Amino acid sequence: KTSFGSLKDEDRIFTNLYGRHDWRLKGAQSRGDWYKTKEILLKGPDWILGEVKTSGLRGRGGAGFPTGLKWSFMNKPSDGRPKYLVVNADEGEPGTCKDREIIRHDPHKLVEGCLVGGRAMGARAAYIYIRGEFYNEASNLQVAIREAYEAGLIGKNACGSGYDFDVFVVRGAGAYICGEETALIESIEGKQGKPRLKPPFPADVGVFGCPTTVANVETVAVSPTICRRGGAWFASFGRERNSGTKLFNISGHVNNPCTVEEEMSVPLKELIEKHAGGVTGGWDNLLAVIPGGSSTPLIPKSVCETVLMDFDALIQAQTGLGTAAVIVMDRSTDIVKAIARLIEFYKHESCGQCTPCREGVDWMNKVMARFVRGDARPAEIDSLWEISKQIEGHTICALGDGAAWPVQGLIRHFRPELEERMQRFAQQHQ
Amino acid sequence: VNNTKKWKMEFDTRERWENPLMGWASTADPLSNLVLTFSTKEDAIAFAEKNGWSYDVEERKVPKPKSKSYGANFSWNKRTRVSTK
Amino acid sequence: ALFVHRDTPKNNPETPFDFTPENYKRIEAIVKNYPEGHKAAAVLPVLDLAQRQNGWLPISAMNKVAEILQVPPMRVYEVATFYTMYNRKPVGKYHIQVCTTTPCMLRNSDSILEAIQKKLGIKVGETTPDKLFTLIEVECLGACVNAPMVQINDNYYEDLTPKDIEEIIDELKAGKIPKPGPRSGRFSCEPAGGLTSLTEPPKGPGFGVQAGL
Ligand SMILES: NC(=O)C1=CN([C@@H]2O[C@H](COP(=O)(O)OP(=O)(O)OC[C@H]3O[C@@H](n4cnc5c(N)ncnc54)[C@H](O)[C@@H]3O)[C@@H](O)[C@H]2O)C=CC1
Ligand SMILES: Cc1cc2nc3c(=O)[nH]c(=O)nc-3n(C[C@H](O)[C@H](O)[C@H](O)COP(=O)(O)O)c2cc1C
Ligand code: SF4
Ligand code: FES
Repeated sequence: KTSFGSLKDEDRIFTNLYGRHDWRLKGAQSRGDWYKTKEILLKGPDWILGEVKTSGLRGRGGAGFPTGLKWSFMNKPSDGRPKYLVVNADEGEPGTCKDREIIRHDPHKLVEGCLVGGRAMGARAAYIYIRGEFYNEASNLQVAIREAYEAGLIGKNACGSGYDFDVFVVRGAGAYICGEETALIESIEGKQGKPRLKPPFPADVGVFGCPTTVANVETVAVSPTICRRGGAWFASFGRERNSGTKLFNISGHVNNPCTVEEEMSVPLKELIEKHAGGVTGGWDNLLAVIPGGSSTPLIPKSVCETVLMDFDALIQAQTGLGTAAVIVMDRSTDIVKAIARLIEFYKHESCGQCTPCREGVDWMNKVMARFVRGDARPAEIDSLWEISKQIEGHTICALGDGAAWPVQGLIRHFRPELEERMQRFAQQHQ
Repeated sequence: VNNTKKWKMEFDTRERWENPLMGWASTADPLSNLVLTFSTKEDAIAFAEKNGWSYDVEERKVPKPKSKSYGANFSWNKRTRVSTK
Repeated sequence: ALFVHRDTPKNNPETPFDFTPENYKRIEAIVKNYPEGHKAAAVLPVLDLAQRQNGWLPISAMNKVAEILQVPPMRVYEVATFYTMYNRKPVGKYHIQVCTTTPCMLRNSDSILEAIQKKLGIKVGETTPDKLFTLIEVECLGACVNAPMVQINDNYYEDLTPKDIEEIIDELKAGKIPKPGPRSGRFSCEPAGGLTSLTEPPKGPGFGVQAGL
């Protein structure tokens, strides 16, 4: 296939994405969920890991690590310690609200994904670290887990396979940094959500000291559909090394902000004008698109005309795919006010552990707050660039990178607008 | 640790007393500020024996190599878990 | 907004806090979710339970969570001051949380923040004199396609106009509890002018299942 997009409704993983069907167990089993789960479990860990490696599933959390390669880090003998699958249901990214829709509307798909994935990785239980702000979704998920226990689908002799597997839900308490997998581990362990250093990776030392795989809600929930439909079905969508389907959250300055499941390498312009009704005021009213939530660099209108919405074509467009959360910004936007608000978010959501983020993200927020007013000089733009290059790569987790990249995208694509802002400040205040 | 690299020869501290006029530290010891620097211990011993100085040597106290592990802060069953970070 | 504690007469280690016995059974069920020997992993739920029984956290809820989990009290103080939900001051009975990040600021959450301010007569951080409404300004609540939106105590009120949040505040003052949903026409997250996808009926069990399973 050469052009991508226009996904059919029969080829959807997240049926009942919109809350239009029964999310409970009798509705979920009537939509293909929990069907032949025992036959998936009995074929061993190696078969399930091979079906995930065949499918080409990458990490839907946003970094895009190969999911089968990541989950095969647990295919190793027991050293006395138990093993844990941990579902990352935090979703603190601005723009991103897809995991809320999975937990709220397809919860049994997440529970079956916990069972199948923890069977693949030999795990003992599933700790679903859900966001603390998602209370109704957490009780929603707990109702589904009660329905899964009472049907014998999980717990003692899960689905009649002789495999014991629990599913726990831990609520967060209001920290974006607790979506980072090691800080999420530290938050489950009852401490401040500060990220660990790597190595040890969580497959070696994870939650409680155990072998542990943290994986996103989407990359876990699509795994029983990969096991039932086959890995080649999932690899038959999107470009090569960009396989599958993907949830997209188009918000901001579009006519109909919405969540949509779409084929992987869909064009951005087609996605916006097909599922969201296009940019408000027309496509010529488009100023910028933050393609994948707040951490990715923005791209202007001259990149959004031709770009594909997968990992590799956005890396080649000097941005990232991230969480596939499309924030659309029209010509009426003070883009410096939006990016400075985004940097303000990253200094409010920063755990204070290491030096470059703790100091430099606040220092970038002060510089961006002066750039909104134009209370600066153009030699501070390049300086700000250097500050971002001192935060990027030198921090413990990638929130320093995710704070550096909006600054770098704004400078790289809108340096003249910053310079005219500052020179008009200078000529109206002197 | 750059000040712990070379051997040093000092002398026994003699009396310091108070100046009656100003309150300064008066001394009568000519060798009170004499600190000599040597690459090895035996050069220092040879320079002391060459000058007729009764010496005493303290051996170099080197720090022993510790076993450092970051994941040991997050153990399953050991007491070396950190309670915070 | 501070991160050191000073003993007021209403916030001290002699302030009366204690769990109800049904909350003690809830704490037992919480601590049974974690391995034997990692009871400190129950700091974040139980302390949040102390915020649900009491409304806020004095420094007797923190010391009680420290005592019943056999953890040092500083390890509960760190959790209480790290995570933004734990109210270390008493808030109003309805805790209005306006999201003002970029996907909601682009869809005019400023007008709704102004509407709540000019309605309640307060500003951000202040509590109304009847102690019913506390207005603060929070980061991304994770409902970005339903922007603009607020959170009140469990609930997301989404796709709001200033009239809609005025009406929600009017019926919160009247005692009723509103419906946590988008105040526009749509239901959860669909496109607002009809479904662009998932119009066909879902297939059901057995569809597309590979051979050898
Ligand atoms: N979904 C959301 O709400 C948010 C998502 N993000 C995304 O998070 C991304 C950053 O995530 P990170 O995990 O920090 O990036 P990445 O460097 O670490 O790693 C991604 C995954 O691969 C695994 N991995 C990579 N190399 C490995 C190795 N050698 N051995 C074992 N495991 C290995 C890691 O355990 C991790 O789970 C950003 O690009 C952003 O798009 C950021 C903020 C919020
Ligand atoms: C600051 C920060 C916040 C993150 N928040 C989340 C999150 O909320 N949800 C998520 O699934 N991944 C989040 N991630 C990505 C995780 O580190 C991790 O890659 C992912 O949760 C699990 O891997 P996966 O993508 O294969 O599922 C975050 C990363 C960083 C650096
Ligand atoms: S860079 Fe920021 S988010 Fe990461 S460990 Fe340091 S303080 Fe935490
Ligand atoms: S930006 Fe307001 S909910 Fe995500």
